[PDB]
Amino acid sequence: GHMVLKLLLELGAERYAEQFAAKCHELGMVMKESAGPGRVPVPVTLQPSMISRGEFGTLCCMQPLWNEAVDNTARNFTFLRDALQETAASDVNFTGKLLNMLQEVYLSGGPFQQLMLGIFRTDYMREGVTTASRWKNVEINTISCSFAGLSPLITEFHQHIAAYLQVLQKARGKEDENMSWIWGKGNCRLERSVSGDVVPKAIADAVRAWVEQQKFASLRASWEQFQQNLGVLDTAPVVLVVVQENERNTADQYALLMRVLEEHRIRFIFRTLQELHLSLKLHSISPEQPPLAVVDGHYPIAVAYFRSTYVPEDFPTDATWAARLSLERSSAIKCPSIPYHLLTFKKLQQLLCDVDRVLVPVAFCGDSDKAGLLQRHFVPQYSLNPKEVGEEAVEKDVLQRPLEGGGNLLSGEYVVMSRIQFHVSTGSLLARGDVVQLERNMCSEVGIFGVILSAAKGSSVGTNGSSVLFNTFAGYTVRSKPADGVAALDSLAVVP
Amino acid sequence: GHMVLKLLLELGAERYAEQFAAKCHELGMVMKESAGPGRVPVPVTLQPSMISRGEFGTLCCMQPLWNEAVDNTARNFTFLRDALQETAASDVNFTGKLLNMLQEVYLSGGPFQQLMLGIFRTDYMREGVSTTASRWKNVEINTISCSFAGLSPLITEFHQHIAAYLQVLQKARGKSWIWGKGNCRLERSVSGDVVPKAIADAVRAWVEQQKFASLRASWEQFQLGVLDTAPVVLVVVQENERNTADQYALLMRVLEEHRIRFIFRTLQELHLSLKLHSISPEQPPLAVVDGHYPIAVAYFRSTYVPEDFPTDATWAARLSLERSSAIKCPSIPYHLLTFKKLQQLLCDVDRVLVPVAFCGDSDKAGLLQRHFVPQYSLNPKEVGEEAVEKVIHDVLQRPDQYVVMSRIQFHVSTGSLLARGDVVQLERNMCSEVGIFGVILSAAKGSSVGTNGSSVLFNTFAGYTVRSKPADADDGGVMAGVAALDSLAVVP
Ligand SMILES: N[C@@H](CCC(=O)N[C@@H](CS)C(=O)NCC(=O)O)C(=O)O
Ligand SMILES: N[C@@H](CCC(=O)N[C@@H](CS)C(=O)NCC(=O)O)C(=O)O
Repeated sequence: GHMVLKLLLELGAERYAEQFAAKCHELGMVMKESAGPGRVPVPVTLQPSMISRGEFGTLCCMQPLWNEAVDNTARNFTFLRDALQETAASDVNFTGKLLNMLQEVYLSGGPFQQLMLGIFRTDYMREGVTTASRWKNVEINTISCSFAGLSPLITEFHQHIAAYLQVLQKARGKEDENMSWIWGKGNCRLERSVSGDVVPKAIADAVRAWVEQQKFASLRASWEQFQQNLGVLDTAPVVLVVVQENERNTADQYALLMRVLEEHRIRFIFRTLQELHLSLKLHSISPEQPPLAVVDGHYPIAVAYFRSTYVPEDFPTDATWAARLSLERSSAIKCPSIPYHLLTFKKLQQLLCDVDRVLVPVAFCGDSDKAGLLQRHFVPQYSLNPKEVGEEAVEKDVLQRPLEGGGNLLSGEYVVMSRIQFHVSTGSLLARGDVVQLERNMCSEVGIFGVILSAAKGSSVGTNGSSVLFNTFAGYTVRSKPADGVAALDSLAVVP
Repeated sequence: GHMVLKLLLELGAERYAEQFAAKCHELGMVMKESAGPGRVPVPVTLQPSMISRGEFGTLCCMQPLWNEAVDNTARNFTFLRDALQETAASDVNFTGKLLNMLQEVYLSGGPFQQLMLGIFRTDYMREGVSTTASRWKNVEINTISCSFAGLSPLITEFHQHIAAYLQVLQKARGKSWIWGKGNCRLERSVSGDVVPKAIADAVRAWVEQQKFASLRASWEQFQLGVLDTAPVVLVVVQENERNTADQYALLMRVLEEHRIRFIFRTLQELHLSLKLHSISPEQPPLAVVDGHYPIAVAYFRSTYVPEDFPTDATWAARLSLERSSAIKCPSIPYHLLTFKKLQQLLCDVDRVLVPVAFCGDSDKAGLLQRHFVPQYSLNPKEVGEEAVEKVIHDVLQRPDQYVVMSRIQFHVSTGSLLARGDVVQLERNMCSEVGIFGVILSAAKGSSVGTNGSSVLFNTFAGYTVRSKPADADDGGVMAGVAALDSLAVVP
């Protein structure tokens, strides 16, 4: 994984890093330096990650099954409450207050917007060096998933090294190990993430789907009949992007949000939960339906797209929870709904491992057929609290069960897990555009994105009496982070 | 003209400065801070500048005459020398040393690389007052390190964002270039494309003239080490560049599209990195850098100001380049047409424009001659009295830079811009300066290489850029930190 950096130096390029910072700026792969304005480049790898056509294909093909698992589970509210009550009684001020909302909104008789937009990412890591997959699933996340916007840019940056290197080689010369991603045609090709286009369109199509549900034109016509006597309704609704009080990953959200505006013609406005305390008002128009959420007494909110609320600190006040509840209570298709949010919790990525009490019945409704395909990428997990055979699982061979605990420290004795040595390598990486760091024991984490928009279990809502309006692979990103501290963005070159 | 910032405030636009900064970074329209690595958006206007298709037409079509007029005067070495001698006597430590290179390389009978590559930009400004004249007057001719050929087309894309944004905002409550209607259309510059191709073709022309593979072969026959398979564009860069965006915007296309390598060096660097290797004493010597880089083109993004020549080392390096085979952009004789004196001499027609710069084509001279602000000559080699006698009939409209000029009242319009992270409204206080780029590649004055027996390999209009500025503002450009970039929108 140091071949690029080695070829560069040994082909007499000494000023490569300037260039690579310049290409970074062209594509707009950047981040604010701590001192005031003035953005500098993101941390990026000098080489892409290698991946079989087949293995890549498998990960892409399975995202719908993932999304579905999450939808099915998330909408199983009784299950969520029951299957998480102990984590709630433990973390009251966050995990608890989130479980309360599930209840007040979805589990009392109260009405609620049943459409939900998922923009998830499933993160796999490859197994080191059974018909199970080498790529084990290490992380599932449904809330403010990062890089769906930045990710494609990385491929264009890697295309640049490939070009530069081609000309540099020819210039000595020697194309003769070709590491064939450099010579674009066939055997190996840098695969551009489709997520910069698919995710803006999901958001787009969710706003559209909200408009059509509500008959927003008629909502206005009705609205106005009450004012035929203080603040008119906008003529289209908007995406409310909920941001943290200290916002980061900005380039990324713009790359997304700019496409929603320019390509799909829908306004995005940025709010903190705090700010919505005083901006957001619910407005009932039919008692038996979730209220319309106007912001500033004119913004109709079609989608509440969270780029926040995932960690406790974005809830520094009751007001913040008041505002967070207000949206959920509303009619905006949320991303994530609380249900979807609660499916990020590690406690459920564990539960999903139970392939017979949770995976098949709850998250696939008995389609053990489908369930069995996800299974391939599993790492067994095993709880520690009540159920008498939480001792038979501990009495079970050989120092291979997890910073984390493992080996001599774990031995001295939170949840059991099957130990997998993940594939590690050393990698050229470029930080701030001017420090080339040679990282060591660099893992690569491939994250395959999914977009889903679904209705109630059992509705007709989405065609072929589905209830799913759409469910699809949504591109990918790759993060290179050390096993054991900040990742670089990387990208896939697929070989067959 | 006011409209944009009023439409935003009115339509309830919100965080628009940040969105707009976002779009810049995303489009790669940026500028280095004075403090190291960080980059911030360029100053840009929140609306395009308007021009009629017919005037914009004539401006484009004039550019090849401009390139031609510059090519010829430049190549009339003895004329060029005589012209600048008083202006060199006044300033010996810059103009003098430059004029000395002309003397050395081109006049005293050495060999020199005869092929020359011009990346120019004639700027105009519309007067605000019959078609005996154009309404657009030429203000500066630029032949050394012309800026914005790379970034200009991004400015259209930025403005295109604003127009998209304003449609959506208008639509959202009830409800001109904002709409692509077709009777007013934002035209994106082609300078980002035509210029790289120009540098590409220049390398190609050098590669052919030298018959390089033939040359590379000889080298192995005649310590001297393995010489690269292909030459490079050498970009001679200022010691502390901020405008790296423009530079790379162009150069990356040379690499990625035209498969040709660029390398950046200061002069100071080149003094160590660059030696010359004579093959025949009748041809100018090859220039290799770092032992292996063959220099085919010496593009200069530096050298226009004295501050880039701190050391005699630096002038040395500059001569080495000049003496070399490399096609220069500019060559010294091109460089010297940037000077204010040549611009002032190109004014009188019978004496310099027709016989020098167009070789007795009065017709061509008469086209360019439609965009002139008459400059006359006080402190004269002639009697120079019958302009001074003329003036005090109608005395109220002639300034001087030393040299009597005619007093054009240049058009003032209204606009808003985003500079230094603030949104600036300029009410009836903004003048714009339309910059037509041009490229040229030519041989010796009577040679054959080039199209239809002419010494000219190519000569096109190369797109355009627009710069706007407060009218009450202090002298000069975007780099000076007083002007913003801008974009034309063309109206039938
Ligand atoms: N405020 C940031 C937060 C993004 C973030 O770092 N969140 C997590 C998901 S909850 C992520 O996918 N990136 C970090 C990681 O890989 O864990 C944003 O909206 O982009
Ligand atoms: N060294 C910088 C700046 C070169 C420069 O100052 N160019 C001048 C002409 S010599 C220009 O086009 N004017 C800057 C302006 O008008 O704002 C670069 O290569 O971009």
